Amino acid sequence: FTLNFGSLRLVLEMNGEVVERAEPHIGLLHRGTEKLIEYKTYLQALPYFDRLDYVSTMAQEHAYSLAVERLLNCEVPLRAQYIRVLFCEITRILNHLLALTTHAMDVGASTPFLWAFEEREKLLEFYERVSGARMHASFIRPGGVAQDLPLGLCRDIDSFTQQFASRIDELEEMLTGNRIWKQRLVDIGTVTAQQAKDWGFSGVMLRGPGVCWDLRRAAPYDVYDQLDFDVPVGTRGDCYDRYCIRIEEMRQSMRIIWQCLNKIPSGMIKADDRKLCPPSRCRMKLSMESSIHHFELYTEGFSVPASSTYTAVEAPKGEFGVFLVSNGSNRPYRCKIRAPGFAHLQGLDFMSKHHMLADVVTIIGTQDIVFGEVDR
Amino acid sequence: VSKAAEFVISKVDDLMNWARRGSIWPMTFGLACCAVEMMHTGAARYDLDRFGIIFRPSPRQSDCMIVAGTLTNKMAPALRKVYDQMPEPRWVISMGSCANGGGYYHYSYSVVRGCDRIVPVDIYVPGCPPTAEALLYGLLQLQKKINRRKDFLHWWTK
Amino acid sequence: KVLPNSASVEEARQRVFDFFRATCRSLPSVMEIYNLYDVTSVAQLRSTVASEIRKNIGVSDPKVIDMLLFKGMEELMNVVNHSKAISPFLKNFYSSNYF
Amino acid sequence: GYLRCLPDGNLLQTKIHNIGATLVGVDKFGNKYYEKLGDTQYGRHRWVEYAEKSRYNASQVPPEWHGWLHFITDHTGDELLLLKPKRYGVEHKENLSGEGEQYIYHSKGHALNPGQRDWTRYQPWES
Amino acid sequence: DNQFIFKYSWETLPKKWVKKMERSEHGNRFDTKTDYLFQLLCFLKLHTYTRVQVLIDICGVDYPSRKRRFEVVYNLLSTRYNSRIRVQTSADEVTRISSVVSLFPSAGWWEREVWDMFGVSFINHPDLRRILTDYGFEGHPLRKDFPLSGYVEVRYDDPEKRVVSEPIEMTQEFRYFDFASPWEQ
Amino acid sequence: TKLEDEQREQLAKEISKDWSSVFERSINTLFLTEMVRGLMLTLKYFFETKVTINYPFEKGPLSPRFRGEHALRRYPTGEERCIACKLCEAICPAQAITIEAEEREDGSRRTTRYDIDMTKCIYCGFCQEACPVDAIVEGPNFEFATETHEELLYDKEKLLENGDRWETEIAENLRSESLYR
Amino acid sequence: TEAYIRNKPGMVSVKDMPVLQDGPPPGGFAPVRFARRIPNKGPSAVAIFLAAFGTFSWGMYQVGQGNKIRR
Amino acid sequence: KPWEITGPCADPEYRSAVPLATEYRLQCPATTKEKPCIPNSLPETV
Amino acid sequence: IAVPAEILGIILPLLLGVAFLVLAERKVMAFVQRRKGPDVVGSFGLLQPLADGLKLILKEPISPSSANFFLFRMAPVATFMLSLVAWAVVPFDYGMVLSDSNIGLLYLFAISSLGVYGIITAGWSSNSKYAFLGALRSAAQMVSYEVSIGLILITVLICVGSCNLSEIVMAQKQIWFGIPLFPVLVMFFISCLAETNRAPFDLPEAEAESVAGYNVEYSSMGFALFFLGEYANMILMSGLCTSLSLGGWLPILDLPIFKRIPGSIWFSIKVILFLFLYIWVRAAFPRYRYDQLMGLGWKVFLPLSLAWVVAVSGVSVTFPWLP
Ligand code: SF4
Ligand code: SF4
Ligand code: SF4
Repeated sequence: FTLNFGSLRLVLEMNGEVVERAEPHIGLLHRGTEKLIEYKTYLQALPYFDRLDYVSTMAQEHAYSLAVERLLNCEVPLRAQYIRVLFCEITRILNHLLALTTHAMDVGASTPFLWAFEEREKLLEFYERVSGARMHASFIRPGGVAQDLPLGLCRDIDSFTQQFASRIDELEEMLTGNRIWKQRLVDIGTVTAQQAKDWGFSGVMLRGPGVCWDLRRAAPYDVYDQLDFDVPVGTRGDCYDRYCIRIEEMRQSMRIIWQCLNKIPSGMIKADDRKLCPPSRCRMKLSMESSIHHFELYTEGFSVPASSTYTAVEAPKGEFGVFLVSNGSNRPYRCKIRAPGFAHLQGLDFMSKHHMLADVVTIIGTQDIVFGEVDR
Repeated sequence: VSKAAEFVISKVDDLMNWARRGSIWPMTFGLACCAVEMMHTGAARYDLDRFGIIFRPSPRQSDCMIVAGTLTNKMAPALRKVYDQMPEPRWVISMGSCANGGGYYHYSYSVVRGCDRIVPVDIYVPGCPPTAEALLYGLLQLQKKINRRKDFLHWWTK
Repeated sequence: KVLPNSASVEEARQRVFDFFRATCRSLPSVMEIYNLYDVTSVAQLRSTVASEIRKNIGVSDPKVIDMLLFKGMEELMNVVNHSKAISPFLKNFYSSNYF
Repeated sequence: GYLRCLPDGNLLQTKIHNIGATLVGVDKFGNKYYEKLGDTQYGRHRWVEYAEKSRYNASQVPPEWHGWLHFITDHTGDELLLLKPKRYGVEHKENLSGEGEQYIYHSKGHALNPGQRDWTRYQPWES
Repeated sequence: DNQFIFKYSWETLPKKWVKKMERSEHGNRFDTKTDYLFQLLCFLKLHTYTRVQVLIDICGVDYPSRKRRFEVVYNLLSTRYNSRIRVQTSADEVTRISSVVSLFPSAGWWEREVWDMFGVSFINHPDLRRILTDYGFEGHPLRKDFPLSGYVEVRYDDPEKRVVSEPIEMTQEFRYFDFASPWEQ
Repeated sequence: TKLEDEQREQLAKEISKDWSSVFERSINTLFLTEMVRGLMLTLKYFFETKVTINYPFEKGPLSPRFRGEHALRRYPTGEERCIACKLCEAICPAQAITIEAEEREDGSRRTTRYDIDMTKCIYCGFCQEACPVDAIVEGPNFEFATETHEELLYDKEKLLENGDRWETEIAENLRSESLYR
Repeated sequence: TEAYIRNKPGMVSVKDMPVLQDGPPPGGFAPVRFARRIPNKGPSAVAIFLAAFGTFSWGMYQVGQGNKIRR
Repeated sequence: KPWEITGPCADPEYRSAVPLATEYRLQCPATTKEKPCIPNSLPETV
Repeated sequence: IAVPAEILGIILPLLLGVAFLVLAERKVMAFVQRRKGPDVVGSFGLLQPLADGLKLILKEPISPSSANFFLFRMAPVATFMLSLVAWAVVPFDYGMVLSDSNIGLLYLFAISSLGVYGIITAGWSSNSKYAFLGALRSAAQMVSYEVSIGLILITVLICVGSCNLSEIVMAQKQIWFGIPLFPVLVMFFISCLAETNRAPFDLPEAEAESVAGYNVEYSSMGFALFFLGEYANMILMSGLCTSLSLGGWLPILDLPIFKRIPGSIWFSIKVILFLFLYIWVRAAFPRYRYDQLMGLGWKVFLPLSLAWVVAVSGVSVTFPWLP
């Protein structure tokens, strides 16, 4: 018999409480993001990437800026690269915390939710101090960043890193090793590496089986090749090993954050050329050419050479890719948005096969489907 | 119509408004990317349980619908169906810009230009996303709005 | 299941017949889906479907025929899933300038 | 205002928090701004008592004290009042937004506006 | 970088279907015919030294000027040899191209998305229903000729006690700003 | 499943090396040691201090570079700071700003109409950073929830009065951030 | 001009311009203990089992004495 | 206290979650004791 | 006469205690989760239950029209009756009983047995089949864990010759039975946790999860009555736990400073500790799947309860330790 659930719509074929098959209906959050991006300039299209995969905000900005710089060939300063890495790892910590605690609530554990939200509130305070708003902060731009770090941010992040090491130990002690948690997670929605490769899994969902492949090491798109962090893999891909991988990724994100704080350089925050990066307020108010370039960059945009490329980054969900096709104009001709939730939600069908309803919700929580990015 | 019956009616209305204000049971309609900020509002810092707000998953037991996120043409019938099941004393809080006037996807197919076209919304919470501070401000504004409901007086003077 | 493009007019005609059969068999379900029994006239609905097929005869490309049949089957699935004397010139003239 | 604590419970929390606090300032609307350092967590070392116990609102904080209360600035409201601009400016007004049609903001084309302006961008012949 | 298996493919792949190749730092590109795309992807997926066994995604691009307006692009990855490859073809509105669901099971939803957005139908898809847009959607939104705001909009009709769909009558029309500079070329 | 069975047998042999280990494992699984530890941590957090913000009287920390409510400023003399350069809606990604202008009586370039939709603004600060004269600024105010969409549809007079009301805090934030520019 | 914006009272060349940005203090912060430290200092399995068994035995003896008194 | 018997609380290197107001965020961002100076170009390209 | 007065004085304070119990659950869970519970409706949220009840009363009802109107309406009535009549026997001190039945234990067991009918009829009378399936699941879980609870009652009945709770406590005078039978007390606590669908084993309250529940269709007062019945059962089984394994109205060590306390205060304090344990376990642990909890009830607690029955009987029969 068919059982319907109604922004997650899902129809399940059941025989004896055992899930024979599950079919999701996803379009409930379709918003025409690609069409709007085609209709808008690159800078005006950056907030669309802010909105996509909203739990991990600045990862999408990083991917979009990397694609634009690849199509544009502009050098980003070392300080901008380091602060981008720092905030990408902060974003990874935020997304992992939210995913783990929403999964725990769906399982039934309610209390770690608010502790991890206290941590997330600290991180969103970091976002709000460095940029405009707590969420959807258009901070990462092509060629660099919007603004420099406010003073004291590094010290506050160091204090947060220490207290957050304590918090991760705390959460792991409560959740890991619990008999109920183990019975909920182990041997639930297992995926072989061949199955993951066939269904196009990425990130934790792909390293859970143990393919032993990470994007930050295969194609280092930042100072990542100078940060000597660790990449955990799962012995037998299932919910428990994916959860442990997420915990280890939080720890390694803290490690990378400390390294970036320690070896952050002193310099500029964006690309040197004013044809591609807007000049400062003082420069545009004092210099004739700077005023011209500010006016042109805020009415028109930088005209990227006509080319097509696919740039992918290791978003906390997985591999987030943007396929940009240009025509030499100030607006992107085509922008395809490959999110690491579209493939995982396909994987739901075979993952939650011969399982039960609680196993289905556990698998959904483990895959961490954010519907904005799957409905891009 | 008198001055003592009016005082008694005012006291009864004040008691009713106090009860309805202190026992708001909103239901999340958590699409897009105001729902994460809503969960932040429900977190430890800007806690909602203090004021009486507790999220009821069943629309039949909920008091006011808080629509947070983008309303899609594919989801608007579901929103209306869920709204129709709510009890007659009911309110709507439209959080963000998508649910107010379409927000950042106003000029887009399959996007409802604000939840006002589907359900009668009482209070809009501007922001994108509105700070959890601002959403709790909107909930307090809902309390203030339902703090001036003279239901007993209106029933008496009919 | 989707099939390759029809390579012959006879194959396109057979596919059109199969689609018309599917519509006719799925007609009584639409009865309970929509509940317009007062003025439905199931025979009239069949006549209207035949009239649509007959007004779509000017097409001669088998690819266009197959695409039209695919869209018609999609529309059938949607309907099953319940998703809804002063001459012509003077009336438009009195209505608005843009006509 | 202490009798409001029994049916408020939130003013009760504020009064409990004003045990060891120091009154750092007061505004012209009556709001009393308190600071409390020492063994206090970061998020709860500055606050306000609105001096309107019945219907205190979150929008009653003037812009002069808004930043200090929200931890934007270390400057108290007195310095910002000293730095308040001249030759223009309006007094702080709360977010009424429902206290009356004569109080709320109306567009120039809204029927509730005292003066409603037509919008056609052409002048008819007007015989 | 990592242009190893691309060159090895061009050395070993049959030359019948390689319509054109592009060696770029933005991504190595193969453009072929729609008849031989399935065979080409089967060769790449199964060969021991070009093991692109994971399909990153399938995209569509609209080119109204060309005779075959639609361009179907396949981004694939080889984790064993650590390199990305791109294989694309050209399809028009009516012609159906081969489906690669059998090779890569993940291709089903991306192919449904391509159908939804452009109208390029696939030959051997297990199902090809719309995935992203509203139920009963009439057009293909990602076509260039498709208007940005669409053709219809929804609202609540009180007499019908349901949400009805009506032709668009939106206020504050989209303002297209022509920023293009005549000296950009 | 034969491989699974033999793996299970091998693991059972591995973790049953001696009677001490098997007895310890059985006692741990029977007496709920992990549950007791979780209860102890829960009790510690019950007895620890809370982080609730006490909303109406205590408000969360912010930054001078906060994107709250759109507003329009003025020069110290009193004239409108906003020339009609129309860089607002040229960069506004959501197209929430509509502006019309004409020459004033004394020949100055001023806007005769300037409205912003707060239901369409995404609160991104593109206009406030594209302003050549620092005329439009996204003010620190964010508690401006309205009961009506028409109220949320702002115009030039409302933006100007917001700027006049919040001029001092906006000026302080603008100084602090013009340092960071 | 960059020199005009970042002018120094007594600088001669465009180099050595004043600069002050967010960064580490001299010393480069402190280690933050990325790893986890969970100490298991609870009672041993044999100890709690012996405690439970002795408690059960002595409690049954006390139950017998109380039943005798009540009888 | 019962929670120091075992678990993370028993660890001597355990850090409290709540940050003190006197040590977490000393200077508000809009009032910093030292004035910033952010470079915008290399000295060569001036 | 005086019997209706006593019955009213038992019933109304029980409802007040249930209201303040849900308030205390909110407060304790919030304090666990580093936040503060209801504090804005009255001082420390003491008026929050009153505001909630008044709102529920003032909410306009809706009629599902399920062709089973009588059975739909009377199921929460049935469970409320069952909870109250179960509370009609529990003692509070020496002589504070309405019905001093010599078979008090079996009376409570029977009342617990009757408790499944309200939920079963609520699930059946609802139009939706999801509610019916959830009601069946909850009924089966209560069945299994009530079998376990009955075995624990048999253990206690082996320990104490009589069958009435007052004489049970009078036997508890010596050692409280919790010192001899702490594992039995733990198993009884988990069994009563699963009996009332509270803490782990929380199927009906997992509404955000796919299992849904039997209260989805119910209107304001139906849901309120079901909630009141569940929480009254929670307090009832906390009282059962303290009367069975903590001595009820008995002080510690029988010191004369401890005897100044009336004893009803002692019973209330023990019930409060058990309710705090209820909220503690609910807040601190995740929840079990339906199959997992059913297998655990039928394979872990039933054999252990039978083994403990046998062990206690063997210990008591062998030695002269028999009443
Ligand atoms: S209003 Fe802004 S924050 Fe809210 S859902 Fe829309 S895009 Fe996201
Ligand atoms: S902040 Fe952004 S969305 Fe709002 S008016 Fe300015 S440019 Fe437009
Ligand atoms: S950018 Fe500044 S000066 Fe230009 S229109 Fe906007 S507010 Fe006015």
